Amino acid sequence: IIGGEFTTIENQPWFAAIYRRHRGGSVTYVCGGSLISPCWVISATHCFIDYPKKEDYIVYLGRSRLNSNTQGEMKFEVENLILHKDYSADTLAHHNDIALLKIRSKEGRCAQPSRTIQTIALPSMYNDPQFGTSCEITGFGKEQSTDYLYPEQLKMTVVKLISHRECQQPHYYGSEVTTKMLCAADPQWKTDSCQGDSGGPLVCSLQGRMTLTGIVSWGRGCALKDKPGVYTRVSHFLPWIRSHT
Ligand SMILES: *C(=O)c1ccc(NC(=N)N)cc1
Repeated sequence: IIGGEFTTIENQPWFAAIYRRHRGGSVTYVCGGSLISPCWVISATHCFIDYPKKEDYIVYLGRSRLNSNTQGEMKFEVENLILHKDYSADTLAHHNDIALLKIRSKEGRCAQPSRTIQTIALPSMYNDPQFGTSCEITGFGKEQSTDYLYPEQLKMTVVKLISHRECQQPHYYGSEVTTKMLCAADPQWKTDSCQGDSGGPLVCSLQGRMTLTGIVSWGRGCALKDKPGVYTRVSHFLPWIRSHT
């Protein structure tokens, strides 16, 4: 997250921290995700595509810090890693950038809700807020494009939804953005998602309910003028989510 503020898991209790075990046993942070039911985390296929083996991954719920345990956190194996078979990626745009992780603890349990572990509602089909709506994004990604390190503390920021029309413009992304993507950005381009935030949630309030409108997916750089963050338009993937859960 470029700009924004530090937070704890109490303020995004559906947020999933997904890590990969390297051959040799070392564990590095991969991507965010969102708990959509006790046994299901939703994330981005791009996060997993190079290392598609479910056994290499660890999912935490209730976790506020990158490399330190949060009190109350729960640790899961991935019992099913479902990538989108229509996934495609060019130099920038990621298409069908959506992934499902069925989670299972060593004791064979799904998430148990708590002050720090809750599910997020999916949108109603094709039901998205209007352009200019303020939404939140959460993650452990870079605080600056030039950073090497990821922050140790979870971050959140607010971005505003951009129309398909505005996002299609020349000096934006042209035809790189489709109706199955949502663009969001700051009016001053001062806050954004960045490397390590992908897979993570874009949450909007829809008819007074906190809703997973988006999945952090792609962008040209981070917090660049005329280069908004691009999100998987969750409301356009309900049949795929339904058929895989
Ligand atoms: C994901 O890791 C990801 C998503 C989006 C960006 N870029 C922007 N939001 N501009 C970088 C990395």
